[PDB]
Amino acid sequence: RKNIVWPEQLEEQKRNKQYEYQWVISNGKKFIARRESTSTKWEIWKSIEKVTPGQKP
Amino acid sequence: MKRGMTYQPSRKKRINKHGMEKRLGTEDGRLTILRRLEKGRWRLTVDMFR
Amino acid sequence: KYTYKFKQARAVPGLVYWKPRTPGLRHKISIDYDFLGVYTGAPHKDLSAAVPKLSGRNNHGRITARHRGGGMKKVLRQVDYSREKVDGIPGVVERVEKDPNRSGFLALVKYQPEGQLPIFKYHLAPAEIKAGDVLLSGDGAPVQAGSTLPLRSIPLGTPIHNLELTPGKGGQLARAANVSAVIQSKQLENAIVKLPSGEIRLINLDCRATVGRVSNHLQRMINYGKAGERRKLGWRPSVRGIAKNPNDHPHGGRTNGGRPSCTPWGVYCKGQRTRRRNNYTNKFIITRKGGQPIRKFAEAKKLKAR
RNA sequence: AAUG
RNA sequence: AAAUACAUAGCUUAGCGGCUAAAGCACUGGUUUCAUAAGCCAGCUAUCAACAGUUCGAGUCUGUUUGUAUUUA
RNA sequence: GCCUAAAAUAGCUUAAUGCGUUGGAGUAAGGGUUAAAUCUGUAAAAACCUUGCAGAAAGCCUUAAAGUAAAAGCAGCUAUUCAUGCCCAUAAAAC
RNA sequence: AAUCGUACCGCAAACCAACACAGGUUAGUUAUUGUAAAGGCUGUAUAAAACCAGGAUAAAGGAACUCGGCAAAAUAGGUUAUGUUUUCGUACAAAACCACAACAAAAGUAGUGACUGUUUACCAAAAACACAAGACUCUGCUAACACUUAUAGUGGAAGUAUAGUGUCUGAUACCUGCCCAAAGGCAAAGCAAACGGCAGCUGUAACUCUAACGGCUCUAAGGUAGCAAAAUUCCAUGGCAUUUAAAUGAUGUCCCGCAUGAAUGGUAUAACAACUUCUUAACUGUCUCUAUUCUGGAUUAGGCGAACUUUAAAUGCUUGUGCAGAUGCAGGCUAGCUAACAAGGGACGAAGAGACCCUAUGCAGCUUUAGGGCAGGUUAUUAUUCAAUAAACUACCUUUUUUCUGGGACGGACGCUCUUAUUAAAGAAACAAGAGUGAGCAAUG
RNA sequence: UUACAGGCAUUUAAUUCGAAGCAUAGCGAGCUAACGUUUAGCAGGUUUGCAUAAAUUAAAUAUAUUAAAAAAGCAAGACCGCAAAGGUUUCUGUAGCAAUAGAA
Ligand SMILES: [K+]
Ligand SMILES: [K+]
Ligand SMILES: [K+]
Ligand SMILES: [K+]
Ligand SMILES: [K+]
Ligand SMILES: [K+]
Ligand SMILES: [K+]
Ligand SMILES: [Mg+2]
Ligand SMILES: [Mg+2]
Ligand SMILES: [Mg+2]
Ligand SMILES: [Mg+2]
Ligand SMILES: [Mg+2]
Ligand SMILES: [Mg+2]
Ligand SMILES: [Mg+2]
Ligand SMILES: [Mg+2]
Ligand SMILES: [Mg+2]
Ligand SMILES: [Mg+2]
Ligand SMILES: [Mg+2]
Ligand SMILES: [Mg+2]
Ligand SMILES: [Mg+2]
Ligand SMILES: [Mg+2]
Ligand SMILES: [Mg+2]
Ligand SMILES: [Mg+2]
Ligand SMILES: [Mg+2]
Ligand SMILES: [Mg+2]
Ligand SMILES: [Mg+2]
Ligand SMILES: [Mg+2]
Repeated sequence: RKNIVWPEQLEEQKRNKQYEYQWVISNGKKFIARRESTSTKWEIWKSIEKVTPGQKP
Repeated sequence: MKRGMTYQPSRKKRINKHGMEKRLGTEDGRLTILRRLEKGRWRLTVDMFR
Repeated sequence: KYTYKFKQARAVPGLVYWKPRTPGLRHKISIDYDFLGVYTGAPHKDLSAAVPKLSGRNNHGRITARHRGGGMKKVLRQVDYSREKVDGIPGVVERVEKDPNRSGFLALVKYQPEGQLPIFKYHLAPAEIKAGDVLLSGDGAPVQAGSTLPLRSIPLGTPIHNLELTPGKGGQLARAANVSAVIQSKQLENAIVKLPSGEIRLINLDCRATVGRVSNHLQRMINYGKAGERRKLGWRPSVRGIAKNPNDHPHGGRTNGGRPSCTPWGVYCKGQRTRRRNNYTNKFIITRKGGQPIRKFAEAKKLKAR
């Protein structure tokens, strides 16, 4: 079997994942939306109450 | 055993096997579409609707 | 060779002799892992992966390896055959585990590098290693079972296993249950090594090996009592050639064995050689299995042509 | 150098 | 019933156109031995299924009448 | 304290022999019998000098066994475990 | 907080089967001691034929039925002292004893496979296949092998000779003999648990018989043990014993056995079997031999409304005749008319351009030491830093495999001369008959 | 000799209809065969080989121990059997309810 992905490889790929960030407003509450660089789908990740803008969480 | 029941309908199977997206994915399927345009059939694929 | 007297005696420790309560239990002999101290649970989460079964089908979707498929779920373990990463750091054995994909036993070892977190690895268990033992590798290690050293620091008569053909790729040669290899002599840059099959070969002195044998001495005493026992392992039944029709096999006809025994593709299978006469690796083989000199094999049809 |  | 082979001293076994004959056992006589066997020496069987042909000349080549196998119905 | 052809356990030594063994040199036989032949060789054997691999057995000491190991049995070297045997010095009021 | 589904059918007259088709169709829930809450559904008009189907009862006998206990019936269930066989786990026999209403169905003998399993959808479920297990051979890791145009890539396997590929035997117990000559294949000049083979004649022991024992020929070797009237035997229903009143049957035994035989395995074997064979107990409408009866159809009435088939018809018997078995032709006979209910002799009755056999400008699949080729792999030789050529082995491609004939096959025959019968001109056939020949001579011109 | 009408012949689908088949390219695994991933199902009973606990419960109470279904478990290609999956024998049916069904 020439193609196997071990847990160490899975974690390395997960840690090397890039995102595009966009701020949105919903019902007066600010949310952060992100899109994976290798996909075309956006999703709402978190709210500003749990995230600190300007850092790398 | 009783025969004659070779058709077991399935909507997902019908779209995946004979759909327009499938016919456009290969050169031979594209040629099939042209042949049906040349003959002038009103419905091109089982997947078509307005 | 299995005999019914062997099961009746019920002598060898470490085996489960199932009482003949049913037709499928009369000839069944298995291994008692609890009596041996071998762990038979789930593998380590960080050293294992769940994969689908292939059933002997390639990327073209056609069957290339016959009589496979239909068993239980498959899980693979990652084994470190080359211990070059942890050369200096000593390791402590935590458990000895059973793996249905191999015939030997695996050992779980924890390393504690200075200034870092503990590290876990799987190794092929040597013959006489139990939980709590200490394993060491690299220069400055004793010549004892479980130690990995280059061939330049191993005595001639010491049995070894898990030998590397290439300097750093990893051990490939001696892995099966209760097998070993020996060193006969050491030359300027090569050592003469006798392999488990009885072949004498040249191996570079910078390769590494593990002292001892493999850790399962009850492999040949097993007897599967049922057809379904091997079905659960992932093996399917096969049909004899003379039972088929002419369009399926060369033996297909009504008569049995009209022609000499051969493969389904017509190659004689009772002594015809399949190794290439001009194989590039002939420069490293001294004597083949059975005692045949390499030159006798390499130059056999050339003399007939002349 | 078997036999009586 | 057709088809392929074979009938050779007392018995196995050479021979298949120049004469109608080879070898081994058996049989007979002698020698050795207290005597019988083994061993040695010398002899003997007109030696060629039956009939009609071919040929200067046929056990030998061609047909028929008998006997024996082998295959087929 | 010493000894042991006693038992169990584990390491070590090689005279000779065998070969689908290495290199050198050399050319018709080698082997065997009452007498022969099968067999092995001349396509390079045996014999001679060297190389590699392997199993079994223990020359002189060595003699009974005189140890008697309970009988069956027991001697290549070294060590461990254990049981005897020798010297010297002790021991038991009831077994 | 947007977007899409929400009706109706869904064990069915609405989905899959051309149909309102006795067929097929997934999951989740509900009442009920001997019963059963909720909910759901509903059939033209009659009856005192034959006959057919599915049930019930039956005197006396109890397999006498039949290819065969087919079908039907049957105390069917539980606990046992004792005995037998075992692979020691099992399995079987058993006087007797114990049962509220429901549910109910044997043992032994032989043959073959160990066992549970699998198979020809639509005539074969088996002794066939698989199976755990035994053996042989190949493979040193970029393993052998398979897929592929392969220079890729992938399976083997992320496994490493206690492993993987191929082949034949087929649990287990006791066993498993000889041959590598010729023609091939493979290999290290050897290989049989690779493909295969494993004789004949003749003389001899008190009377007889037989041959313990001799002689000869030939071969690579000449079939050893075991078993044996077989799932194998032409004579054949072999001889003897048991079984029955009666035995082409079954079991036991005798045995060079047309043509048994040891891993294409030999001989046994507890358990197991909708497998084949024979027997015992019981039971019975299977039978002597049938009778009565219930339900549904047929049959009578109203309504609705098919199909096979049809050259034309006003369509008797009998013997003769004839393309050789006549409703229709010739002789001898036959005289109220049309249907209903019932039976099935004939109309060489209906359905499907006979499958058997032979004949083709035949077709197709399979096999091989029938002919030719090289276009994959292996192997051999040569050359450049994944190549070229091929009388080899494997795979693949393509082509050939007469006619005559008292049907075809088997056998025999096919050119050219002489002679016999079909009279005395010539000619004249049959797988009619009787004989020659495919040369010789330098002189035999 | 040239032209025209006719009969016959040669070549080209050449009097009409009819094979089993051969070659090239595409469409099919919603039936069926094997396999992959995910999911679900199998009443009620019977026989047998094993399994003991954060400290099982009592008595002995040291010593020596003893009794108890004191176990919310594993194993069987195990047995009688409702569903379910099959298709052993019989009868019915035979353009049939059905181009393979019904009852036992
Ligand atoms: K098989
Ligand atoms: K065959
Ligand atoms: K079963
Ligand atoms: K065979
Ligand atoms: K059966
Ligand atoms: K009629
Ligand atoms: K005739
Ligand atoms: Mg077959
Ligand atoms: Mg005498
Ligand atoms: Mg009665
Ligand atoms: Mg009768
Ligand atoms: Mg069976
Ligand atoms: Mg079965
Ligand atoms: Mg069938
Ligand atoms: Mg069956
Ligand atoms: Mg059937
Ligand atoms: Mg066996
Ligand atoms: Mg046979
Ligand atoms: Mg057999
Ligand atoms: Mg009626
Ligand atoms: Mg008439
Ligand atoms: Mg008339
Ligand atoms: Mg016809
Ligand atoms: Mg003909
Ligand atoms: Mg079961
Ligand atoms: Mg059952
Ligand atoms: Mg089936």
